[PDB]
Amino acid sequence: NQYIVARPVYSTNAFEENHKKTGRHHKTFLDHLKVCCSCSPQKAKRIVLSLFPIASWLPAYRLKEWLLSDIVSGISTGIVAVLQGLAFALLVDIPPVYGLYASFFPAIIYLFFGTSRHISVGPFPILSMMVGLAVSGAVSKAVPLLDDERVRVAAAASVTVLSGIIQLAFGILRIGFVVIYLSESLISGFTTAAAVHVLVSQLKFIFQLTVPSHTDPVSIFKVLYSVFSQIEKTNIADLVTALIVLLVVSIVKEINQRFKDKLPVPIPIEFIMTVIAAGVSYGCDFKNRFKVAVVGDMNPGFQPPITPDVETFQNTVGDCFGIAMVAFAVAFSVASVYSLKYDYPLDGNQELIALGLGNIVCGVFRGFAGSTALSRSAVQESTGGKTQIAGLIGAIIVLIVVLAIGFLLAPLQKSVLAALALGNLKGMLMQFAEIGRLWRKDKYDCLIWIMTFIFTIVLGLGLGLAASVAFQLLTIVFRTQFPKCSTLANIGRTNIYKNKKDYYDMYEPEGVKIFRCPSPIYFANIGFFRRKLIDAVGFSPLRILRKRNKALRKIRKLQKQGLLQVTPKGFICTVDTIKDSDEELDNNQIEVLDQPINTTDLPFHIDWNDDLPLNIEVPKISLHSLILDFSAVSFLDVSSVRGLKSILQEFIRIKVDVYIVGTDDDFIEKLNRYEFFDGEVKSSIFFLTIHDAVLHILMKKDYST
Amino acid sequence: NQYIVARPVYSTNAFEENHKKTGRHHKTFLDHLKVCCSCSPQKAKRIVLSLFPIASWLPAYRLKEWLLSDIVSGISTGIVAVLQGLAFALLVDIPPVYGLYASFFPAIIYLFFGTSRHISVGPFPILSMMVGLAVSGAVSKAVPLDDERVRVAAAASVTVLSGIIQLAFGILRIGFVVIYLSESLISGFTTAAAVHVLVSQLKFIFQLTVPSHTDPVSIFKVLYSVFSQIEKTNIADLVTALIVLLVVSIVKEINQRFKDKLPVPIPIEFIMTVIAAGVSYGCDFKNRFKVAVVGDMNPGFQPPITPDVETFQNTVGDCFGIAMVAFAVAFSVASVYSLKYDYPLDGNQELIALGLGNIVCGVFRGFAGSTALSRSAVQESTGGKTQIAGLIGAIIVLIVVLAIGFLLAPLQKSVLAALALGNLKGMLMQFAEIGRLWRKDKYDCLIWIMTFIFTIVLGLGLGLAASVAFQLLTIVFRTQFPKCSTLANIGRTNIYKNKKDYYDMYEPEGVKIFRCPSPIYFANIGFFRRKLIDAVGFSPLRILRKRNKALRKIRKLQKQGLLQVTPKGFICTVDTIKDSDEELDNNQIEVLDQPINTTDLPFHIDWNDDLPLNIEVPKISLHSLILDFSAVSFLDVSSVRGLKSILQEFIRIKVDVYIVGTDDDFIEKLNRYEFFDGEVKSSIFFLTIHDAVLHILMKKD
Repeated sequence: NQYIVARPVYSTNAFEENHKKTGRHHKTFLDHLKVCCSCSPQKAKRIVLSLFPIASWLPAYRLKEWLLSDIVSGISTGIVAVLQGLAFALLVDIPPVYGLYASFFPAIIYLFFGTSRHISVGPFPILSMMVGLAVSGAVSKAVPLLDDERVRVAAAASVTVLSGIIQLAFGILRIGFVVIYLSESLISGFTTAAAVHVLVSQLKFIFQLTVPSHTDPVSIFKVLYSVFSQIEKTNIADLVTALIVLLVVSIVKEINQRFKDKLPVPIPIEFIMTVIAAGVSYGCDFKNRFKVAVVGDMNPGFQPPITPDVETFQNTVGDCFGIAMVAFAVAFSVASVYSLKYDYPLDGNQELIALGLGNIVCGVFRGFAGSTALSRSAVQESTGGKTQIAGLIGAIIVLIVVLAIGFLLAPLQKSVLAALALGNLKGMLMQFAEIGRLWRKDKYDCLIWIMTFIFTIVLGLGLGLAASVAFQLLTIVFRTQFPKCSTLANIGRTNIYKNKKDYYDMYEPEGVKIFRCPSPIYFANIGFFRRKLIDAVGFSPLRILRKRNKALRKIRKLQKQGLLQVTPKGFICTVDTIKDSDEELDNNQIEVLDQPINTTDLPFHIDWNDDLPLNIEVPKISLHSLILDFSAVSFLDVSSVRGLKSILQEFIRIKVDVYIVGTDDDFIEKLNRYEFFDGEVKSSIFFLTIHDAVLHILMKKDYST
Repeated sequence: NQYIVARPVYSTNAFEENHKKTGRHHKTFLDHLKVCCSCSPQKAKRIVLSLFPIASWLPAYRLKEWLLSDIVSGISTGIVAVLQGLAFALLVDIPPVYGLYASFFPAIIYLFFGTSRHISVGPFPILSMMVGLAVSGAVSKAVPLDDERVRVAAAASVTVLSGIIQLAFGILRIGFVVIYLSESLISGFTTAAAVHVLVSQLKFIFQLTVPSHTDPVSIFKVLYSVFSQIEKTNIADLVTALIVLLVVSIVKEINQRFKDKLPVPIPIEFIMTVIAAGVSYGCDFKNRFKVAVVGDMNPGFQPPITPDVETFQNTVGDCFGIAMVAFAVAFSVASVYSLKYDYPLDGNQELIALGLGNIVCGVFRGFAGSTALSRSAVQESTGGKTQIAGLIGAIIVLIVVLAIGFLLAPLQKSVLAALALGNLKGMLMQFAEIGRLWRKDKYDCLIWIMTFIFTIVLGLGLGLAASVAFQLLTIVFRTQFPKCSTLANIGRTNIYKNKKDYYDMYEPEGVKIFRCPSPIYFANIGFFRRKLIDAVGFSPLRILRKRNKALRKIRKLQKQGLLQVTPKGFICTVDTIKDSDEELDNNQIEVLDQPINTTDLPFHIDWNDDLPLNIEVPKISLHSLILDFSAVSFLDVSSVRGLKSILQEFIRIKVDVYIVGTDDDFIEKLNRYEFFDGEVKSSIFFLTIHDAVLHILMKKD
């Protein structure tokens, strides 16, 4: 092996002159508008196909293969959807038939505009908890037992309509990259805290204890106190049944996960023992014997459309924004997880449009918001659902439940539904090991996890997400707040430059300091970079310039006094001692000290490093070349270019050449936008790499010698 | 000027083996604990000096030179402090006397605990509006002359809580909270607050009874209330306010245009107030035209009041915002002056001093503020060497409170409103920043405009928080969509530049060089993933899946026996097989994504050459990928996992992956993330791009 290079020393300006730069037309906003507003027949066709995916992928569906698997997967996910939807309608404290409506409508709309195929559309526990809290707040704020239920369902429908409108608006405005804002740690923490919330919520149904609806913040602890205060009145039969169902569900889930290939289809434990619980409650009359709580009979058929409440809109637009954001985030996470496995593209904007239409249609017919449940999506995908048509079948099953089947689920205990919810909550609760894992791996991400969990427990599910998101954005500033700035040195008498303190027998060229900041320089870390540069060089450039200026003022005062005329080669002082006091100039004149040095009047060049006459002392500097390795510096802003230009002006004014190395051409173009370059600070300071600058310095000094 | 290098090709691992390292451990927490528990006596002395700066910098006072300047600056600043305190007491809608305590107490405490020397401690319009809004919210939320009493009680409690918060942050040794605010956000917030203060002074120029309005949209409500009563305004008050504003602006322009000519800046504010008071007292303006007057003020300080806990609960967040704004403005001004005069300034002790000042002021029935830019500018312009100027301003305010308060009785409130409007000019002039930042950098212009919109639409306290959140969001915007590029060799040398940028790039066959000029994290890893696949021209995971499917098919044919394995190549007696699709179930699809293992086959199989029995796999020319990670600064767990997935897929499709330009600390951190594995070894890292290219060339040759 041998690395042999023999080429001329290049600066970026010299690089442009030596090699021809191609003429690349720069796209402008008007040019973009030309493409956007072209309205080509092919472009219009592709746009209308994009907005209506079902027409695109309907003939592509394979009847021979996908149909059989889709039929079974749809049936399984439909049964799961019915049971779940009853459970969340319990969580929202509205009759379960509205949970059935929420299971029905969003999926049947999403079929038409659905990019993904393996997700099941409907409510999930976190979203249903947020909807319940939002309607509780709405009924609290609004100003003038069946009437209370009617008011609750009206508020839920209005909240769902508003969330659907927000999702549709974001989808039309082509903003689907909002998913990227939430990091993995934040989602993990929020999901774990929401699982704790849902467990605490289901406790009241497990013990069959009456608990008033508590709004955020600290709602979880309020519910905990309300339940534990009445722990004596706990219905023993409900607790026993819920515990039994939860135990067998957990064990069954463990069996399914352990034997994935051996087991043909996942065992429908939830449905099986929902049937068992309903039968044992109806036959033995648990409602009268042990006074258990049951969902009771539900009115068949969908409700007529309801006009959205404008008042609820004004009161809960804030909750609706969070509901829509969480719904889209969870749906897109699940859809991406399945797409990467099955290799089919997705449009985030189309996902937003589809979910917005689903929520709008659902809320118009009195159903709460719902996007996608990870558990139900897993059931549909593992069962073998190739296409979104399977979801259709699930919705049909929900319809079959709403019309004529609904009377079967009348004698079903609510504690059973709580147990089914806890069975799914177990997987979310298992994520507590992430604290230790991330603590070993990345401190900032573990901090994000812990802070998100604390915020979501202490605050609500809605405010918790916003605080966590704001906090996570802050950790980005935390990472680059204090960059480990290093001073580099040459080793092996070659172009390799490495951290000065790491290796032995490093060679540092005399009068040359190489400084590297491995972080983007913006408002957060410009002051730290300035302080670290001064620490690395060993002297303050501005202080050196000010002392030099004060010394020059003293010499000029000496010449204007006529006591000591300037020698042709130096300063000839007739008096043995200057005996000159400090000037102590006023405030207004202080800025004069900062002005650059001019030696045009002096007939001879004066170097500050050599000794000065008249007992004048200015700190000496051995630095005559400063290289800034800006390879790792990604971007700059105004607060960065201002500070950087001030630092470069201060260094140049004391005759210390500055070379910035490692930057690409787009960086120099952007720096040209900021009006960074001027007469004093030219573009010749931008060199190609560190060794090019070092060789330039050595050649310049060799010519000087 | 010839660049000549002749060294062996170096890999990071071979670099470590070849070159000795220094056993310098960076840090260990036990060492920090030992340092904290050292309790050195010189360390104790330095800590006492840090907590009590006045003892440190008082014997160092230059009585020979600084004394006269401090006296003159203190007097000229104290007069302005009295006027501004009277005006800001009206901004808060409490009696005008309570504004003087703000000028008195915090300056006195900052004398003892203050690091900076040039700033003048006291209220400023931006914080006075915030305190007024806080007390309005507090009196509204609180459950059941008296109105004035409850207003001043709420103001004192809010100030005490803000001082407690500032002191707590100071003890916690966190003073770098200022860096989270940028030049752009502060500019927009200050100009929007100047608009707020102008709208507030409108209600006093016209002398209209406008009720206290809380946020949000607290500025349009005042505009509607004022313009609704536009007929009721007094002509005399309006004309007086306009006259004082005009003369103040003209003299301000004279003072700025002639700085050297004027030895001391003209005290236009004091002269204008003196003339207004004299003309009002002489001509009996209050009885004649029913103009507003300050009136009788009770001499002396009020007895201390115990802070109301209820007010603490009601306005804790607004107190948090008040403290943040006060410290940010104070540190900005103090740093501006310290950089000019070259003296060390401690951020934490600034917080401690301002917190103590706010606490002391709030105990004695007075709202408090950090410092005014206009008053600090006056103090420095006249020339104040040492905080003894602040002390002298404090004594001036004291003698105003005790003896000569009665002089400021027949003063028009519209006059003080015009006085504030005079100083608002500096912040109102900042509207050209929109046009400048539009062409300079559009993200900063967006920060400016969004901060202005938030602060106008919402309150000051909530507007600042929303502006900070959007400020961080713009940081995410900058690196959201990096301009990922592909590089190529130019001039047969080690220089590598954008392929599209120049003419006649030589790109070595089967080598792709990819550069992402941004840190890679959660908001960036997906875009980097998509751009890499776009640049190479083929999806690595899709290639691996197709290869796995084809090779499963040939194993199926082999176990059938139709084709026989031969070292030279695949040999089939019959080539009449019909193509079939396995169509694996959902559970088994993951099997496709497993590292191709051909050890069973007796002959190596290469995917680029044609495959027998009509089996097609997308051929890839690329055989070595270089990732120029010089620009990449940091990675989180979300980006590291994605990067490992991409590298694992590329290695699984039998293409080499190198990562060049990284520092030693980068690899050390990557070791912590458990990124390295028996597959993704540490040998992939190389020093520069050309070392990797030379290694590839030697490997292929």
